[PDB]
Amino acid sequence: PVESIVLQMKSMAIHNIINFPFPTPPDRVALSKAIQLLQYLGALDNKEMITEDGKKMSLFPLSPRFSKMLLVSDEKACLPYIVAIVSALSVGDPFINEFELGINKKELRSKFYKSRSQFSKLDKFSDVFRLLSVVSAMDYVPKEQKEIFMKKNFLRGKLMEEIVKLRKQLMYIIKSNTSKENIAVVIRNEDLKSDIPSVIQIKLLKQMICAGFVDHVAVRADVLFPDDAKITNRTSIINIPYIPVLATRTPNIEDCFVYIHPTSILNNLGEMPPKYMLYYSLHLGGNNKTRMNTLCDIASTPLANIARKGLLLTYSKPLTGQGLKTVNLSPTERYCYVVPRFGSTVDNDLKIGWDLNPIAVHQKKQKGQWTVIKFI
Amino acid sequence: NPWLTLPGWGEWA
Amino acid sequence: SQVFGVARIYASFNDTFVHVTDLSGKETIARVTGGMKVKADRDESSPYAAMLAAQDVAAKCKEVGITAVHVKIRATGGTRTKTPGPGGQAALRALARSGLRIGRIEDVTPVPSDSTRKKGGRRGRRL
Amino acid sequence: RSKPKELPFFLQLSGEKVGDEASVREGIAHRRDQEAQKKLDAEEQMNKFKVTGRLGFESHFTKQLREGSQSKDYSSLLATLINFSPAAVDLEIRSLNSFEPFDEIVWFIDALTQGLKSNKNFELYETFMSLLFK
Amino acid sequence: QLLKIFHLKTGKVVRSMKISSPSYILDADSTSTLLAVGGTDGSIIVVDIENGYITHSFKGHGGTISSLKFYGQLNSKIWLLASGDTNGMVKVWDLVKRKCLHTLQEHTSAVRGLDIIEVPSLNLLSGGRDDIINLWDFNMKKKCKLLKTLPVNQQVESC
Amino acid sequence: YTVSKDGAVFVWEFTKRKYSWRITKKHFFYANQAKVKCVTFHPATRLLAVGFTSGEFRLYDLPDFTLIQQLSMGQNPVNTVSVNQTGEWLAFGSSKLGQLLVYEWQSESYILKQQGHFDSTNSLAYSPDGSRVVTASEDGKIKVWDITSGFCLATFEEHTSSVTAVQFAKRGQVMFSSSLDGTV
Amino acid sequence: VAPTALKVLLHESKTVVVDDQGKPRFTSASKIKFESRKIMVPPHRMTPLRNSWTKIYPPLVEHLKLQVRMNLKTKSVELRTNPKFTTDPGALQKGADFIKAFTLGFDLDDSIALLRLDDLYIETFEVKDVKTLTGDHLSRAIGRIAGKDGKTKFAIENATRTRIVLADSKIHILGGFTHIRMARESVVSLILGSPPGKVYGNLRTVASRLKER
Amino acid sequence: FELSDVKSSKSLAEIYEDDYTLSEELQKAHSEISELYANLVYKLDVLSSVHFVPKPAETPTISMEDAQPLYMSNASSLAPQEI
Repeated sequence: PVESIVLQMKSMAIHNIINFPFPTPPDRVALSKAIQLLQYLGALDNKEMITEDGKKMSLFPLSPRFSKMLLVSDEKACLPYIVAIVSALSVGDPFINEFELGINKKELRSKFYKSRSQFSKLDKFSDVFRLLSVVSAMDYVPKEQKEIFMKKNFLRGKLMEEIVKLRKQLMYIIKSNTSKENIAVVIRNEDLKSDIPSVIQIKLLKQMICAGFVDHVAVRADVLFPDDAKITNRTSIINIPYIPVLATRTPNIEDCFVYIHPTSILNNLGEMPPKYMLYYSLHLGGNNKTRMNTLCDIASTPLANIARKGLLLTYSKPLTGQGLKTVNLSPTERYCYVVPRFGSTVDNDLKIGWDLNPIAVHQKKQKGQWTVIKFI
Repeated sequence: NPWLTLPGWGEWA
Repeated sequence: SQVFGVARIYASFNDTFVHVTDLSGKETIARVTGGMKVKADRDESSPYAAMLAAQDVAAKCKEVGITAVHVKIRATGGTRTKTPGPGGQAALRALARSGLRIGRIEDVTPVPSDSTRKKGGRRGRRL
Repeated sequence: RSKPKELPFFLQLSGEKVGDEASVREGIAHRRDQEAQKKLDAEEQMNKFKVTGRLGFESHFTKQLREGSQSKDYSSLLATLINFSPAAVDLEIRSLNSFEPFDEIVWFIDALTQGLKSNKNFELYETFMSLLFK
Repeated sequence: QLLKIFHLKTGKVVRSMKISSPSYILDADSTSTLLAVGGTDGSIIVVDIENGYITHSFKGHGGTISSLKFYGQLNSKIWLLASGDTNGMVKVWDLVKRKCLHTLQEHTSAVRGLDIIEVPSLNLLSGGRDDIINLWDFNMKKKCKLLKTLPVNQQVESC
Repeated sequence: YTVSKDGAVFVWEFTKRKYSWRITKKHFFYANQAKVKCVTFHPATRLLAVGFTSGEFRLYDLPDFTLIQQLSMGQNPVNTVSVNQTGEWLAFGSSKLGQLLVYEWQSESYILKQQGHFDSTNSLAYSPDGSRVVTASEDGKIKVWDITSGFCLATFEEHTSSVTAVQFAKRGQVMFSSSLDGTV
Repeated sequence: VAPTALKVLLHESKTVVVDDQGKPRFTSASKIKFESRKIMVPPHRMTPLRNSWTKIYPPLVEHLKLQVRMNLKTKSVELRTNPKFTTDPGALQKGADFIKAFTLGFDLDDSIALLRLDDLYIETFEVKDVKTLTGDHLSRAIGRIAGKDGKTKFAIENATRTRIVLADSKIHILGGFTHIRMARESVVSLILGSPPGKVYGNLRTVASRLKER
Repeated sequence: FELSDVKSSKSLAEIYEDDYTLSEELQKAHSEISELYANLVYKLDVLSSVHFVPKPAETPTISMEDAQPLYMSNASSLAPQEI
């Protein structure tokens, strides 16, 4: 990955990326994109020097995006869920969908609908945890029940054993770096096995995934530009548009629009989908519209805290008004409400930013800038 | 599986 | 797993002795007095001198291997006062704080059934 | 100036008051807690209010400061600048951003520079930039 | 009861821990990465010096620990710890297996000298304040035999 | 919203038990002994300003009953309270000492804060230029006033007894006063 | 409708690993004693103990976290250190001293001072140790210490800042080491025969010095 | 200085808490003294006055009246010699 090249190169304390004399130079555009993406992960600072998080990424051998989740996962014993997640995306999708099954027989399609339903319990609006559901469920399937479990759920078996092996090695990598006994850690199956994540753990789990794909966050069009596209209750979920954060504003805003995939859990929702959705990537597949590979839904304040580390988030001046006094401690310390802005700056009309809900937060003047510390 | 009286007068107190 | 000692404390008006020995008493383990631990004579009998002496003994007691002691507090006795003074009490406190388990506490002051005449004389003493 | 006018069971008592004069002779002898408490009061002021209204990223003044620089005409900014209360004047000058390239400070100086040329509202234009240095 | 690790090159106290009881026996392996602490409670604490954490906590001895000996080689899986108490009792603890391998009681007085050497089978040299020295052969299996007891005619402080 | 002297605020709403007015919520002012003397409410901003007899006023948000602020103007009762059209200025008044205070609760700033003489004014003196006039009362307190603003800029309470006379020097920088206490 | 209407954020492994330097690397290892005190209570003090113990166990069981009980059969108060709850090593001894002060004759609230502080001691001595008084001479000495209506004893208590329990010819003084000492000389001076009035004068002098320092 | 000859109500702890926590009672006399003289002077002033004499008159407290103007600063109130 071009981000790993710059990341390893920056951990080498090498300042000039763009003009470096590579024997085989990567194109300047990707090198620039890598720096911005690697900044979005909070590993480079605003002057493009490696931070403490970035140095840990240099130690991790995976892609810098998958470097980020594991590092920030060391809280509330949610690691096995993240490891189970990261293994699934790394290998691929274990779900044989209805279109692949050619069932888009009425009794067979109906079994396919239940099989998805049992794995849908973790979260209504999210697909990445349905991946978690099968991976964790696989651990409790005995050896003699695999193929029956495989055939019953329309899942790919040989892919599944891969996930279990990938979970094993991956846990060793993060434990080695995070744990003080780096080399001495030995992985065990019991560690991988775990029970249902709690609601707080689920929310804790959605925001960890955001730490990786903070750039890949999409807003409903009806939020950012009311009436730009006609949205109403009768519209199906797959036809509800969304806009990426860093999409360049076209003369016609419909070009930037991106839509949910039918296979996603959100399609069978019926109710209105999330105002923000987190997507692994976008796919031109499907002549009608560009589709999402959606992972999980994030709220306003959760998104703000994740992009707080990154440079994709900007804060306004202190708010004043009814019950909005800005408490001040020192010349370089204060407590007030601020409306965070995620994405492009208001001045920057090329890229498409938006404003988040106002939240209590702590700032300190560093280098003449009220750097944010923590949300109150 | 889911995925699928005076205190202590005569006694110790 | 618990080796016992005997902490014999002698609380006099002008000094306090903290003496720890075996159960028998023939062999001493550690003897420390207030004069060890203070710079001025007036403070030899002070409780502060006593606690310092007890702590030094308690540390030495541990080094030997003894982990618990039996306390035999005493005063000068004889023709003089029969109750241990504050110095003896302070030493007993320090031993408890030191961590050495206290087995049994007894007062063994020399109490005369009959005694000779005291130093004061008829008109009294201790002005 | 206008700001409004403002035990433990185990008592840790030692020294001469308790009669331990020996320790005195031998030489043996909370502000952060107040700071920690004042921390809690600040948070206790933060949690007291939960205004949830939607507010714009940019205030009216800063919008005109940006717009005026685009058009090189600060009259709207100057006209509203006269209209603010002395407090609303003062908070805005301090709220002015202070990072490189310092564009915002540059425009405001140009605003007051334009105001002086008009030869109107002089005492006002004079005092604003005095607050600017302050 | 505070174990403190001091780095000479940095000239600072890198790590500080609390031990269960004050200890008067300290032993460091030849490879300069492990430290053994022997308290009077009979507890043995093995600490990684570089990483500053407890690696093993053996509590089998009854009396105060009097002798500690580390046996090991660079690039070896045969790391061993030998402990001798004041009761003339010696145990051969396993670091890799994290268990007691052999138990010895032939000494009567306190064991003050321990040493293990490789026989090209491991030979242990145990000496105590009872004016004798015991030579033993042992392996990772259940083999532990006394070869010779040598009366040295002096109180063995170290051997 | 109805408020009582005892310090109780009742919220009335028209609802089914067929439909009738009922007290849905009840808020109490837990003043130790102070009794409500004056009350005002601004519907647009939902601000409740109440002046108690103890001499302190509380700013509340309805219907959540959040204590925005509490301040004391003295030991005398807060006689009257009023709210601006916009709802940002609160005017309070105490009759005993003749106080009038206008409060910017948004910024916690004082638009106006003046106290009148308790006694009759014994004497007066103009500044040489006339920009300011100094007044003296039987209390023994001197007050300096601006003619253009008509407000008290400073008060002096050094004199124990009534100040009998006040006069300026020709320069105007200095002022002199005499009092029955026996001092100039 | 009213008729007035309008219109939260973010087993030891049995093996070793050898590192590049050849060093071994192991896994992390798996991550107040019971004591008792006996104090016997004499007969004359137990009725005070009965009606007062409603206020004696709370501080011991709560603040000192001691395990309290007494033996009716042996008529003794018992305190034990509970290993799973007790935290202060000196609490058990501290509790014993507090019980002892009540046993000697001191008031309960007076005895609580022993629990509250760590620097209070009891000084004890007897009249004959000062001077051999017998018959009426002994009785008059005891009266002189107490004074009319106990005034002389209270004067010493307030001036020297201690307490005195005058049990026949048995004297106990409770307070800080220097404070209890100051009381002794005043008591002893009375025993030797100093008139109470002259003694009272010296109490006033030392009391002023106490306030000054 | 007079020494109390009666039993002290406050127990041996209580004096230690009192020590742990020019005189509060002394200034209570001062304040109550000032109250009466205002009352005495008023009534005598009333009886001896030709003209009407009116009767003389936790939570954060507002200062209705200030000795110096609001815009004035304390530092500006000090002469160069004083500084």
